[PDB]
Amino acid sequence: KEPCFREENANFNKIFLPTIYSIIFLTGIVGNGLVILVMGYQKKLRSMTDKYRLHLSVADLLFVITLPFWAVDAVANWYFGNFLCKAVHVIYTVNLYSSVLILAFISLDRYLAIVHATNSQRPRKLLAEKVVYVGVWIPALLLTIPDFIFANVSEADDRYICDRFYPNDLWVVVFQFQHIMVGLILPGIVILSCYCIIISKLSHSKGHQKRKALKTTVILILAFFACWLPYYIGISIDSFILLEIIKQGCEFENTVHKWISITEALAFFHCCLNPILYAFL
Amino acid sequence: KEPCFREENANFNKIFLPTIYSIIFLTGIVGNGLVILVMGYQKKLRSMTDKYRLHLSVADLLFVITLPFWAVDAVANWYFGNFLCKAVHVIYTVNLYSSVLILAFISLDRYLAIVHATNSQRPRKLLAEKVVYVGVWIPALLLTIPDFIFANVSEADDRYICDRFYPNDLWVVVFQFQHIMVGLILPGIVILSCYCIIISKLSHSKGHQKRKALKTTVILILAFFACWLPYYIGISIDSFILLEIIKQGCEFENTVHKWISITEALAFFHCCLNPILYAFL
Amino acid sequence: KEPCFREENANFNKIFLPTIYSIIFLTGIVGNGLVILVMGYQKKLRSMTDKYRLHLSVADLLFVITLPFWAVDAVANWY
Amino acid sequence: KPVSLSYRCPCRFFESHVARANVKHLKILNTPNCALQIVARLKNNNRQVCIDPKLKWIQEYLEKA
Amino acid sequence: KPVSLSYRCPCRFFESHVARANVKHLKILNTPNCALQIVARLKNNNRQVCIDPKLKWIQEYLEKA
Repeated sequence: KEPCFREENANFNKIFLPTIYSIIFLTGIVGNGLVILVMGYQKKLRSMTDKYRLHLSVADLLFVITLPFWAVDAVANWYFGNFLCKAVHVIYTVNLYSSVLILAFISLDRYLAIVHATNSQRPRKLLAEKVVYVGVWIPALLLTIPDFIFANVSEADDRYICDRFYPNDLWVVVFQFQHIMVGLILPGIVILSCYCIIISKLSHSKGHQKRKALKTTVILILAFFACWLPYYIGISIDSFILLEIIKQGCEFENTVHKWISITEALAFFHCCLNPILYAFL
Repeated sequence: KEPCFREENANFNKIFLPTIYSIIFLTGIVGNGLVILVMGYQKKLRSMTDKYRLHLSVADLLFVITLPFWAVDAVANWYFGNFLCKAVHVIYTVNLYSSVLILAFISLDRYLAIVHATNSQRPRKLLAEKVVYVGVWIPALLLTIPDFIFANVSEADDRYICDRFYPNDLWVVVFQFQHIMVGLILPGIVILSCYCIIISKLSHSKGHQKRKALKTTVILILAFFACWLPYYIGISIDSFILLEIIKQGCEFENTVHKWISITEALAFFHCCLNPILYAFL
Repeated sequence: KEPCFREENANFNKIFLPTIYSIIFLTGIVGNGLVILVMGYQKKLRSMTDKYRLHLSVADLLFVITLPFWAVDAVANWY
Repeated sequence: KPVSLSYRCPCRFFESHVARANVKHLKILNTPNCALQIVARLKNNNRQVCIDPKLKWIQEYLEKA
Repeated sequence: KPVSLSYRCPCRFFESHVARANVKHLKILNTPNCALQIVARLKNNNRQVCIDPKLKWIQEYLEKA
């Protein structure tokens, strides 16, 4: 049982990660600044969907502010102390949960608009103004209490790596399963169920033009989940590598680690496609 | 600063050692049995020297009784426990010191016989009757008290070896230097002093026929010291390997250990050359 | 034209050399001391050969009194 | 970061069945932000295997110093 | 037998100068009825060098368990 021997000097990751990080950072700051300037300050929003997209762009701006810290931690190692490490980690976590909670809220708003198109207009206004904050931002912040506590910087062999440190592997397994569940399963089930209800209730219409606005929402949700799917598959396979199931692979475990790093670099392209869907229609 | 490079080998040593032990044990027990039966039981001694040679043959028989235990230690693993290990060690140490004290007493007796040939006959008989025991057995038994204490059986890799075990290396260095001192330097200096005085006083005589007693004596002493010289040289080289003087040699230290074992096996030919000289003249 | 390939070894040599030096030094010291004490100090020479052998033993004693320096040079560092 | 990948220690397969006679060189790995990793090279197979920190043989070997 | 052919220590290079930053995974050899031979590999020179069993850094690394 060779334990890990986790030293493989993966040089292509250290040159590929900051390029993707800088590209996503530049397009994120440009697009999210444009969206917040147009639809948040000049009050150019028309429909009820654009308020949730404004919240998504706010969380997108928050994540792409701290993306160059991740680029610096990718090619160099961390020099900014523990407070910046805690802030970057907590900002990444609230953005990651908040984006999928926004998308679940847009899917529920589309379910309320398509099915109950006669008597559901004042619940939609309440859902867009008041209860939305305790819907997305309050459960995203309460899911970052272990992110507030256990994120620190170690005393390394002059790298000083910034990462969340757990007392034992049981906490790592539990929080990886919780992250997989809250990030993929329940919002995915809610979105799939309400969209199945939308599709089942749309066949009774005589080819109406009310589904023209439905295309942008399903394109955004499908692109988000297609961006986040291989990272979730890789971390589920790594979590099953933990608790002694596929234990016979060690170089396989290192390949899973490289796959997680590459797919997590590619999973930040969900920041790209929120203002691109406003660049097109 | 490399600690040891522990390496065993001893493929030729583990079979060459008990062969030499077997021939030396066989001819030693045969010769010492004949010497004890002829000159010790029948009281057939004519000259004065033969009583010291009787004491040397008694110590020789004591050592060659326990020599097959060393043969079993060489080819096989030690199975005799700790009491037999202690007995073998005390017999070996008392024989090794006792024989060189016999040779010192023989040189002193020859110095008394050659130089003071007129007035020294009563101190010769007293020296060889009563003072011989307190000269060659009492000081020999006080030099094996640490051999009584520190000899036991430890636990190697299922080996059950028999050796002297010390709390630290300073005790090993001190006892090796003490063994070198008592075994070589002072009795060799005494033997050289009496032989130089004998040779200087022999020139005044007109080529007297007393050299027949001297011839076997100097042959026995020179053969004993020629057998024990390379072992003492190897022990001195190992003792200077300790206390970090020639500390660059690690494989050289292994070669020193191999040569120490080889000329420790070859130094046991001092046993059989006492009755071999009785077989010749 | 490789320059030296200077490689040390001398594992057996560094212990075999002081051994042979020690036996030769000891028997040379003993023999030359007895020869000088018998034929040089007491003048117990008979033939004319022994004076030349006395000179040879004097040079021999001169060499073997410095032989242990060669032994120490062979085993360890020069001091 | 809900996932964690950079600090991942070699604390894998902490076996509790290790022979003290077969344990040849218990190499205590010195790493920070990690547990007492003690990888011991076996004698029968000559392969490194993890040992738990609560093992009686490892505790006796540590207390022998 | 005041020679001690077998049962030899690696109890030699008791160097006080030990660098805890350059120290790699230390190997505590399992030698019964001897001193605790802690042969600690050095990451700076990639060579195994002995460490004495009285260093403060080695004591802290052993006690960090």
